[PDB]
Amino acid sequence: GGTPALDRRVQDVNDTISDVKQKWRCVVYPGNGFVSASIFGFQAEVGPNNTRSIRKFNTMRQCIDFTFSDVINIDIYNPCIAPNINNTECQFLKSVL
Amino acid sequence: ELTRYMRIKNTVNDWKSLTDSKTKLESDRGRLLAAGKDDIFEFKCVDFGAYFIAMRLDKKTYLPQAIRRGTGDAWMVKKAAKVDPSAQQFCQYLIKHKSNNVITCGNEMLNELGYSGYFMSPHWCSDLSNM
Repeated sequence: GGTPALDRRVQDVNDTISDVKQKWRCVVYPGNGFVSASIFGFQAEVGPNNTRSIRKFNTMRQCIDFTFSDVINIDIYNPCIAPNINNTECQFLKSVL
Repeated sequence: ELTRYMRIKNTVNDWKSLTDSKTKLESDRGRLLAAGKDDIFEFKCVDFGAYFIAMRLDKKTYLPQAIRRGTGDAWMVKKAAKVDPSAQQFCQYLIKHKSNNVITCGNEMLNELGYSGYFMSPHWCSDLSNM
């Protein structure tokens, strides 16, 4: 036996997140392509007037490249609570996790 | 007969011979596995239960080879559940963006990390050898 050498200078978000529903994963958004989802909602972009719109992607690759790059300052649209409560979007979110 | 020191040195020579034998066996088993399989030399994300690893066969030695995490061992993407699509997708991201830092079971991993991978459990090298 023995312990695998581990270089912790290299960051990996998966090290600490123990709840699998808290991890972002890319899923087919049946209506419009692919979205980045977790229990917190969808990764979002600025809406019409300082609001929040679901960020959509045309390929799983673009969604994955966005999801696992270090980009931060990203807003989250959560359809399960107000403001902007969409019951069907919330139900979809719950069904894909 | 021999002093405790001479017997200890005999055992380190024995470890060398055993590791060499194991590496050669696994090389030959790799050729036998890669006989009729395309994409054998191309990285694939493999589920080891607790983690994902992006691995392939080395083209020179036919030994298992993984995307490496820095200067340590293979990059093992920790799963938080039996089904973890996020960890698998991060492994795909590794294949796309981090595939030029690699590590190979055997003498390479021995030189680089001080163990060959084949005589410790659990370890991706040993787990493949049991398959």
